Amino acid sequence: DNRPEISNRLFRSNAVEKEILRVQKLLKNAKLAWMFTNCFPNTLDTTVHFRKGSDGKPDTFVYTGDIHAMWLRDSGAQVWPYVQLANSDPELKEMLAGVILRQFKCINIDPYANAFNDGAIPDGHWMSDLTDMKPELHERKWEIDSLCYPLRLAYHYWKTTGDASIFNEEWIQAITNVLKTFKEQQRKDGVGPYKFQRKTERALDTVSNDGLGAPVKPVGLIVSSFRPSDDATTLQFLVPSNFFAVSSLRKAAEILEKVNKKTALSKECKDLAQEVETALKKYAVYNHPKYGKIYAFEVDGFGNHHLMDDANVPSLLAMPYLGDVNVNDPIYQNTRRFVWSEDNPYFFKGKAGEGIGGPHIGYDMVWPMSIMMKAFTSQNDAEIKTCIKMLMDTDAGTGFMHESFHKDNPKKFTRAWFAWQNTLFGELILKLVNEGKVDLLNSIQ
Amino acid sequence: DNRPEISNRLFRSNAVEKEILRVQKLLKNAKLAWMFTNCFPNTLDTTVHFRKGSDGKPDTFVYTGDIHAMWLRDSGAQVWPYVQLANSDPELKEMLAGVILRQFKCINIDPYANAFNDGAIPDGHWMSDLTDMKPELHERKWEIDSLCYPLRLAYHYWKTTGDASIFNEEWIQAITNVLKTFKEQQRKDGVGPYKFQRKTERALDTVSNDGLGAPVKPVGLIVSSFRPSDDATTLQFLVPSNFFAVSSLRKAAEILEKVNKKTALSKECKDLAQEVETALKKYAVYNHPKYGKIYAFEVDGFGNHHLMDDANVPSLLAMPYLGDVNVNDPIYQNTRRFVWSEDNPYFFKGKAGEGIGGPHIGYDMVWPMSIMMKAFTSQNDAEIKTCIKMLMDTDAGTGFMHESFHKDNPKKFTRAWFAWQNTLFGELILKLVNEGKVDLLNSIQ
Repeated sequence: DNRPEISNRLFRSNAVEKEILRVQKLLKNAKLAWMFTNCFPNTLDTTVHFRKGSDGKPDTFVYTGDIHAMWLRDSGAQVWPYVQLANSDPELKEMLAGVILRQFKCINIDPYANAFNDGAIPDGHWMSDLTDMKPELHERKWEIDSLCYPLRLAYHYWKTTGDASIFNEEWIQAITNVLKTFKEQQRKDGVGPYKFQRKTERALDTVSNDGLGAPVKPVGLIVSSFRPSDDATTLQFLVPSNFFAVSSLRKAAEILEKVNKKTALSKECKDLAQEVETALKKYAVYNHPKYGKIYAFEVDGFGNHHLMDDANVPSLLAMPYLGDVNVNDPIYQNTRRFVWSEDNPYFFKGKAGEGIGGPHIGYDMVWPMSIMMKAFTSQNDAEIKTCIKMLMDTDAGTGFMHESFHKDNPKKFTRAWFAWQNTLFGELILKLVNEGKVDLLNSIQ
Repeated sequence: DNRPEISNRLFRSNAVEKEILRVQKLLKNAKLAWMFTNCFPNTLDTTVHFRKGSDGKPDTFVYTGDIHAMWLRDSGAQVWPYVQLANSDPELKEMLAGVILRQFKCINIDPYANAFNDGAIPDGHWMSDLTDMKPELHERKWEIDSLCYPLRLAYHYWKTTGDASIFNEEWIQAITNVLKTFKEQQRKDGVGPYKFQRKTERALDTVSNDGLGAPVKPVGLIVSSFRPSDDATTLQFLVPSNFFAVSSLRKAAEILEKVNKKTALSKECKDLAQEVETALKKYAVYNHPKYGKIYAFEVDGFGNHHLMDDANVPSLLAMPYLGDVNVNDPIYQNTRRFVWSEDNPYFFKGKAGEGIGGPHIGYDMVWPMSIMMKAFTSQNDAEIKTCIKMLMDTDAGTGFMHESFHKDNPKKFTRAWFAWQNTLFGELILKLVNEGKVDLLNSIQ
């Protein structure tokens, strides 16, 4: 396999190793078993720094891979599929708790920031951004989903393990920050305190209108300055992220009620979730002449819509994966047909495969994430099989998941070492195995 | 008045001076007569460098004013209102021929460029832009309207004066270049030869997707990478510019047939104009739930629309002014209600005035150009009066037209010296006088 040598692996989990052995024995396709082995543990192998803080509480720093900082998004997804093993592995469990606690610490340092350093560093590369940068931050691109992924992870950890110890005063500070930030970004009474520009040739790495972005009408939705691709939004009410905020606020509300016994703060979360949900139903649905009612990718509240999808989760395609809409919501099913078609400007189809990319890497570059999400949200084995086959056929022989690959030639690719994507691939294969679809995977020749 | 001292004025026209005295003696409102005197001749006073070329032919270089280079657009507009005087003033007429011939020379240097130097400036400010630069260019932002404005000026010059001497072999080369460039930018067979990025904090001064912009589907419309604001397009089929291309190609078709006797090249212009017109009819009309059928500001050919307007002409509001749609086109009339409303993200209304701006200067900055265009396309004297009074009341006492002013405070403004806008003001007042509406202007206290 392509895992690091054992002495070079950063974090070892007995339960992860045992699960790798179990899947290896069930899978008859050698390439698939190998890819699983490379990818499922890649986070633990290459990105995880577990320790105890000054207070004796667990603390885990998680790098993205070939970008050396911790994203709230990537870290929340990178350890996600390990939660289901935590009850059998105390060391794994405490590492997970450490991730969540480190995420809350990040939110409290700056709830607008997407990417964090492990303490202060000097001469950070993005210190020159025209925004309120600090040495503790790697980057300060405001992305709604940065605040959702930790809530998601914390809720699943708590439900799985029963361990409420993570919901301490730093949690209360973090959810209080999440509420403040989301409300600022509804922009009801003014543009808010967040502004961003950067001197760059990359148009989506800076923000129009002196760092405020295109105007929005403050109908109750939350502005996301940037997408989970880290690209600026076009119309600033980013729809899949708003849907993720609704779910995440409701999870926070349940924690605050049942664990913290803070019913006022719980209600603040539920009320905001409801406001956003009501506004999404009113403003985010577009009567498409070909596909019927679909969800727009972005809106501005004035009546504009942006009909497309980007591979990064939260995306329109992946909403049932995160649990933000039902997979059988008829509007979602119409949307799924739309995003996976040449009516979507960021859908590409070529000699080697097809799928969704976006403006991050640009034309003709398909993201394995989109194909994985197509599989995650599929209700048909034949569709799932085409997805897994394509993921296997587009790795350029590396045994790993990439950011993107060229539609006509998977040897042209980006990000060799992208731990979130490796985690997702392991998660997908493990899901299929656990759902009784081993025979389906073994039919891949 | 605020004109330069006589000995500092760059170009003198007898006919212009006579019209100023005419208007001064007719107008009872002293501030309006003073504004006309400041504004109407501003281009001649401050931006026109007329000479005889080595070859005998007139040549006129026209600076924008407080930005020091020649735009195809600005130069085309700056001298526009003088054409009506050309039959009375040989020196003015020759100067106007020289603008046109200089414009054709510019187009032949680079038909993608918006802005030109008077000769070569190898260390020019923008020579570092990530595009194919030449020292003769000030800036190389691809704007469809750059190629339209010279065609419009030449046609009006020819129709007014009868002088076809401007339609020489440099003209043939220029129109050939226009056709070639427009067709490249339909992107039927690939993305074309034009790409642009710039390292800048200003998001709309560089272009997404590695300098290609957001994908379009090649339905027959022409891509404009930038708008007449010099801001990058969002969806790249810029609708008012496409409508302007239709009219301009049809003017070029007439000239080529009647003057040059080139029936094939004439037909190529007619056929392209028709292709674009048919595509506009099929793709640029949006069924707005409030306003009815309207014209989108931009489309991508996939089914996306961008519902807004920007002050800069060509704009949706200004289409009847340029002659690209009839003022009583019902879809235009719906569009006009839409663009001058708070449903347009770039319409602003405050304590001092109201009107359309754009992302160039950003939030709450109204451009006098929009108010002027509302008056140019008005069919009601009361509306015209309100616009003239607003122009007078929002000059911050300078006696000149600005780029933009704050909706609550005209003393906060941009571009003190903007010759295009000054010319346009003088054009507007002279139009109203020549239409017999001086009593309307005299009713302003």
